[PDB]
Amino acid sequence: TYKYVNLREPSMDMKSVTDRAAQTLLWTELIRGLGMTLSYLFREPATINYPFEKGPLSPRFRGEHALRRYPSGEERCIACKLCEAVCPAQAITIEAEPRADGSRRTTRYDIDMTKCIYCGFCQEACPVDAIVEGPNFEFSTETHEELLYNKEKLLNNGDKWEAEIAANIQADYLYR
Amino acid sequence: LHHAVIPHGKGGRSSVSGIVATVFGATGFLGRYVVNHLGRMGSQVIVPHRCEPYDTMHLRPMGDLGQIIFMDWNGRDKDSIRRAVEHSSVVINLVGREWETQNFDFEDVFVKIPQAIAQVSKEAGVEKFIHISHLNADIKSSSKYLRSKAVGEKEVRETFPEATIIKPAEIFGREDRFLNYFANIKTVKQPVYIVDVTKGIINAIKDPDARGKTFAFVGPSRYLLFDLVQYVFAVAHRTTRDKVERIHTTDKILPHLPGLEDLGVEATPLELKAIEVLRRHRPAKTIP
Amino acid sequence: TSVKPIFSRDMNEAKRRVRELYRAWYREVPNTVHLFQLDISVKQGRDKVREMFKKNAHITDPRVVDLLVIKGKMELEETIKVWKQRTHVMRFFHETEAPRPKDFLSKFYVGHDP
Amino acid sequence: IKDRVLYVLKLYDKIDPEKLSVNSHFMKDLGLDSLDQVEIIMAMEDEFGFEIPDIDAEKLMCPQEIVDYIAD
Amino acid sequence: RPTVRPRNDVAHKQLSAFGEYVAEILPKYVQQVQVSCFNELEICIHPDGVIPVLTFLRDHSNAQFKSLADLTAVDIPTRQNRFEIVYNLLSLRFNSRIRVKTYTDELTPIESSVPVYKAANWYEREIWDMFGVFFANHPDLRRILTDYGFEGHPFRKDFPLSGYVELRYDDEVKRVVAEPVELAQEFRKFDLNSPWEAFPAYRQPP
Amino acid sequence: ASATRFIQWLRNWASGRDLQAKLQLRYQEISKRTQPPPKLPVGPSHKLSNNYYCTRDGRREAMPPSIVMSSQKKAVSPAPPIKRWELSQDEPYL
Amino acid sequence: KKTTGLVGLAVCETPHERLKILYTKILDVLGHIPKNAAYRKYTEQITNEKLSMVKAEPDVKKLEERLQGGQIEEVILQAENELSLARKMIQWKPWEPLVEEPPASQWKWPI
Amino acid sequence: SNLTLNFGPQHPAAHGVLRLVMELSGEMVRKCDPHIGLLHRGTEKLIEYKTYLQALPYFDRLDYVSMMCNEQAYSLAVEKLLNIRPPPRAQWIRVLFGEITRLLNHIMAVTTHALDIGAMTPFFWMFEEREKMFEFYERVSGARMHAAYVRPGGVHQDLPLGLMDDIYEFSKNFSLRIDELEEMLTNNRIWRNRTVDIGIVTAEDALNYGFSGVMLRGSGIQWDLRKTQPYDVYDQVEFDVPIGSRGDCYDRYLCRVEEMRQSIRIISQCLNKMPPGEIKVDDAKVSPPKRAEMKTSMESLIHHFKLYTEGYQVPPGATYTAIEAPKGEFGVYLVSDGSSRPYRCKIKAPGFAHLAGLDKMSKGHMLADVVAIIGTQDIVFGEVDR
Amino acid sequence: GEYVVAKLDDLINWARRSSLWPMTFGLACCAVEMMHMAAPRYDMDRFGVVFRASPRQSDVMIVAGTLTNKMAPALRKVYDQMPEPRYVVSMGSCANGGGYYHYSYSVVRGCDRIVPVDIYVPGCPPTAEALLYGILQLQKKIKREKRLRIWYRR
Ligand SMILES: NC(=O)C1=CN([C@@H]2O[C@H](COP(=O)(O)OP(=O)(O)OC[C@H]3O[C@@H](n4cnc5c(N)ncnc54)[C@H](OP(=O)(O)O)[C@@H]3O)[C@@H](O)[C@H]2O)C=CC1
Ligand code: SF4
Ligand code: SF4
Ligand code: SF4
Repeated sequence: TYKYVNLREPSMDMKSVTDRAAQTLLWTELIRGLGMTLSYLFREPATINYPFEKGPLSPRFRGEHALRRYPSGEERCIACKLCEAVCPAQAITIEAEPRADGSRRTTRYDIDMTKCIYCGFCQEACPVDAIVEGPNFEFSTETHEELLYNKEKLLNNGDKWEAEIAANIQADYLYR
Repeated sequence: LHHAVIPHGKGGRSSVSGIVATVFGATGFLGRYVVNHLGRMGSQVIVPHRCEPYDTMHLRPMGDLGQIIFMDWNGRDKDSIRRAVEHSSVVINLVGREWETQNFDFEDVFVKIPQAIAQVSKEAGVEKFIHISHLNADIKSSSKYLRSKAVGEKEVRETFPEATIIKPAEIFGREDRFLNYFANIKTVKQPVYIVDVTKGIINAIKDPDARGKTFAFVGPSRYLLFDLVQYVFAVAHRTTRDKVERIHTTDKILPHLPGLEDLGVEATPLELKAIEVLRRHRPAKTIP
Repeated sequence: TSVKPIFSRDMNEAKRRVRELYRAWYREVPNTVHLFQLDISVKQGRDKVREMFKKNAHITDPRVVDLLVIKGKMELEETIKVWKQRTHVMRFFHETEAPRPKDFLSKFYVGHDP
Repeated sequence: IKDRVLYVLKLYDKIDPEKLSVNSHFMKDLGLDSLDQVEIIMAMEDEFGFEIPDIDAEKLMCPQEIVDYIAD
Repeated sequence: RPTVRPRNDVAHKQLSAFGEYVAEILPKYVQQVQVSCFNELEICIHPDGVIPVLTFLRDHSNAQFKSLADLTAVDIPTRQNRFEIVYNLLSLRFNSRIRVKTYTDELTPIESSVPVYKAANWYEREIWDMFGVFFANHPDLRRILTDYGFEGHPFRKDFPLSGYVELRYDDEVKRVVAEPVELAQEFRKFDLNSPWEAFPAYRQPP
Repeated sequence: ASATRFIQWLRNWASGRDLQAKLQLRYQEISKRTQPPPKLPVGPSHKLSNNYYCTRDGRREAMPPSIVMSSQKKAVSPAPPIKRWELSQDEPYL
Repeated sequence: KKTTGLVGLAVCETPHERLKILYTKILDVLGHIPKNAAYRKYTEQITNEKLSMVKAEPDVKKLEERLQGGQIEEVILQAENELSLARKMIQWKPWEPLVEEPPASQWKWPI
Repeated sequence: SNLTLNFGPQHPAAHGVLRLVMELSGEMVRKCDPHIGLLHRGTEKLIEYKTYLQALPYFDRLDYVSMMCNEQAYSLAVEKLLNIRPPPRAQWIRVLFGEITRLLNHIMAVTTHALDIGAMTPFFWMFEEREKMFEFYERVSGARMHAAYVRPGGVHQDLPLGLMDDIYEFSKNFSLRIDELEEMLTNNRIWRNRTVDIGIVTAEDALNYGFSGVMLRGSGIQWDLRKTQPYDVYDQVEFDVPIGSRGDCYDRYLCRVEEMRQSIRIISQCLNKMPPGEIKVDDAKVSPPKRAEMKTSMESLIHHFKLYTEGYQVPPGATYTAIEAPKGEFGVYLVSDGSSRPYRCKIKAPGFAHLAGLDKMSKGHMLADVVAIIGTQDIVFGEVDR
Repeated sequence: GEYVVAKLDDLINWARRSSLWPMTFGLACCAVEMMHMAAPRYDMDRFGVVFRASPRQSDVMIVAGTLTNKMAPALRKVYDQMPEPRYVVSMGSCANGGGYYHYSYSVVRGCDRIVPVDIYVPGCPPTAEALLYGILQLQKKIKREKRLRIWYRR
């Protein structure tokens, strides 16, 4: 099924011809356009007062990465490298060895935040909710080097944001 | 060699040259070429600067991520000097000024500051020290600049006996105060190209023979000053009392000192690079 | 050993195109130095043209020669029409590349590469 | 002609006046290469202000042959 | 069956019949005709047949493939003719798609199909740029995607992913320069293939 | 929402519409930002019997292409001619 | 008809006459092709089928429905295309045997 | 005289950068030679080093105004090679967000076309609507643009509770926003002077030059892949295909505005016909299992482990799959060699053939018209250069 | 003396961070989020960041998208023609360091190989709000400048 967007015959009766001459000489359709912009002048603007007001986001939002812990304080990550395998940008670098207590834990966990595409595949792949993308999006820096996160930075991000991260996961985990 | 400073790679931006250099005076004419050459081969460069960080931005792209480190420093604060050189294997002093100021005179920049850098570098265990003096340094010069260059040249050798002192003639290049100086306005000059001076400095770092030596970096040809100024005006298609005195000092001939040739550098003729410098402002017979 | 030709049916026909392309490049160099305000001389530019031609002097396949001329003409068109910029022209000279060691001892000192 | 031709050929850097004979072969005697020959002919097209097609230029292997060609 | 893609035997039969039709009319050029299990018809032809076959498919009243959807190449280094040229055509009259494939190597040119489809102009420039296949009688053949002066043909299987050179700005020469590529982090090659066969239906004879 | 009645009339007259009925700014008609938890359904393969994977294995039902002709009567078209489209009855002409 | 609806495709005043001439020319051109060539057998069959409809139906709307090739001016355009192809086929001679076999593994996928 | 157009306008513009080398005689344009590749990023080569899942985000970044539509095209191609079928609810979600994406694209196409011609104000009004649609993207995927939401097998997650109500509230008011846009442009004599009889292309030429989408329908060709070669559940929704009569910029503008109205009409049916059920194919050798299953069942954990490391293997074969993307026919020629990584992935960008026709369409026009013709083609150089 | 230089620095710093005219290099998808920062919800004009700015009238360059090798010389040229003071904001992973295309043969691995960068805005793309946070961060960087303080002590 189709329709014509511009297949109309203008009437050639005198009344219709004089309607078009009036539009040509008196700029009626231009005046109409001025009416529309005038009405907007008197509308409330859509602008918000950033940084005092913020754009709305959802629990699923993919922001700055963080490494999480169990309630006891033990790290969740057990160096399985599923996140490193799936990462589409090869942004993750991991090394691991047996910890002094025998645990399977990483000795390196780097995310090059300038390689990362913020896709969230790592947190999908993680089997123990260890690597997540947090809600923070205001972490721009003055140097490139500050965006090459190592494990200490990511663990500090986890300890910094866990209060929000845990609530957001509580809100969305039944959709996963 | 500490394992972290063993050279690796192919000599490129991401390579490791094994050089950890603190470059005082890096934000100037000579410093931007020295830092660039160090960064080209993956050296760690410490850049202590007195100026606003905005004025150091041209140095940022010269090294791979993390290879250029900036620090604040004060000429008269030795603790700031120590922090900058503490981890370096070579210290390069390019500090200088072609005029005097209310806060810093020629004795400050060419004697007190170089001596302080050399002393703290020795106390910090720095292995190599590169100091830029001047070909026409002399304690009998009509120029206070060249007088101070001589006194500071002596104090650096006393403080850091293994220092490599380099004595260039007036340097010409895109950002010089030589060819640009003439294009903006008896004596014999032997000007030397900026890239040749830079290459010689880089080679003095890699060359164990250069330790304890004094070099004289001069161009290939000697020009009567009048012929040089006429040549500049032709190519261009066209100050202080001290600066005039320096410009009219004839370039000393010191055949006993080693030169660029001893460091493997081929002096660039002025005629080859004159257009490069002076193109934005739009052949002199030599003295055999 | 029966193949579809590109342009030239034998080496003699192919060498005619090579000489015609060399003529065009040879005459273009002075204009290129002026248009791009290059710091190199015309002799340096013409020496570069000769070096690039010489490196392929050992070819004996007329089809390979045709492709080399096809590519050489494309490169010339980029230069004449000023689709290239100054950086593209100067990429033939590798000015910022430090000379790489040639003899066995020099290579041995600097790394493991042959 | 002949004076003009030799003037260019003497002015050619790779050629020395000593071995430059009017009958010398650009290849065997003067040691030039095929691209040197093309360079020489381009100088002739400049001295006399006319074009020499590659089919003609590929036989002018001595200065005298150039003299003869220019005359025709 | 909810998870399995349903078959369409009617279209498989129609495309098979039209495949024989084309083979009967162009025996000089057609080497193979196949219909995939998801109902796509491919005509494999000798490279000499590009213009006759494409012209026939465009202009024949039972074909009318007036629209060239896509023209691309595939590099298979193990083949004597490593390059496979693929034409994806569309017929609005018969609401159908056909695929025409031929082959070439590094030194053998292919006839330009610009006379049949004006759409082919840039597609062939891209194939020349990315694979180095030369198209004879092309009005304006030159690179289209790569940088000026770029050497090599990046979509060839033997061209490295990161190339051979990389750019940066150099203050000394005051311009962007090109230098041999060095990576702070080498791309990490992964061996993913399971050592166990997945699809018996495609097993090749020993 | 908080425009004075006079301003509402002015911008309604100037635009020629009843803007107040379709404001571009969202107020309380939108969904709450805290929702009750979901309870999502499971697919048709969630069964305890009569669910052998070999009966629902789409990947293994794919076959190599049928070879119609290899170099190893009525004419036909690739499909029946497409049927002429019908004019919209919802609104044929804009 | 005021317009065909397709930009650049002019209306034809005499479509029945135009098609009769074009289909007759196509049959004439096909006569120079070998009798056994599949192109001639098939093209003649469909051309004769359409030529008969043109003769049977004097109503353009009812003829358009019978042919199923869009507007009548689209049928005329397609007839001109077929005639152009028929002339080219005579020089290509695609009814000849396969020019050359591909290398042994040319069309083998996967490798 | 020879002239080069600037890379981009002096206000924010998101189409990419173009080097247009033109030959002029007086006011008239005699030759147009677009020089592209300024956003060539070797996407097609990079995909060969990725698993099928890892390559999916690359399609968000092709026509990066039509993200989920590009995802749909790639997903359909892999589903065809896999011989599997996404569940009905996922198909409805894909059509729903496909049409929301069409609205996103047509706002950008129409309003930046106007903005470059000098009509700045509509861009601001309609980008507030785009901002609200970005919120729908973010609520289903967590990203405003590059959602990576539509995947082979279905979609990544089910709609959150309350989302469909919000999509209804948005859709309820959108036609009024279109009307305000038409008030500014449709009857404006300056707008008509800039677009009417500009860049005319005949139906015959449009086909031979490889055009698609509105570039065909503006010339009267009755073609739309959603109608003729339907995919997902497009055969289950009612809508009209707008058709032009003059084949010029003005008719193509009218076609895009009317397509936005039809997209609202389709969205309305999607909101009412959304079925229940799972949102990705219930085959754990293709689609990963639910997280609760992965943490409880041995089989689920293995399949989760393997799908996120090796990825699923795709049977060997080649497909050309195309959709009616907002900019035209968007297709992928995808070659599988039997492994978990594609052997070759050629991307057919509708803007590639459209831009190749710029020289043809600009003949006999003035310099200022070249801007209008580029706008009417709706060119994004992510898909042109790839 | 020091008091007068301190306040003059405050005045000129205030003027410059209050009148930031950006040149946007809309290279790829990041430019779309840049347009949304100009759109009504965020209205960067309300901070004094004008919508339309000519490269020769610009104070900040925003690199919004992937930088290819083919494009790198042209970007450097525009930067070189910018009158000072000039700042560069790198927006998004591609501009920051190559991003998804880091290992491509045709892509510059970060625009900071071509120009000095003042602010790096992370994300793929960064949200319009994240970009606005970066611009506000550049403003506070300008606020900390002490140009006259340094000059006085020379
Ligand atoms: N250029 C020539 O022709 C010759 C130069 N030389 C020597 O080379 C060296 C550098 O040459 P050039 O680079 O041209 O000199 P510049 O003036 O170009 O650079 C001077 C450097 O010294 C720093 N500096 C100056 N005064 C002070 C100070 N009081 N406290 C701290 N740092 C200071 C400057 O930092 P800021 O930017 O903060 O001022 C700048 O980095 C000097 O020692 C000079 O004497 C020798 C012979 C010839
Ligand atoms: S968000 Fe995506 S690109 Fe970034 S680290 Fe995780 S998997 Fe890699
Ligand atoms: S973060 Fe998760 S997926 Fe990555 S290595 Fe640790 S446990 Fe494995
Ligand atoms: S960083 Fe992401 S959004 Fe920005 S240009 Fe690159 S791929 Fe596009």
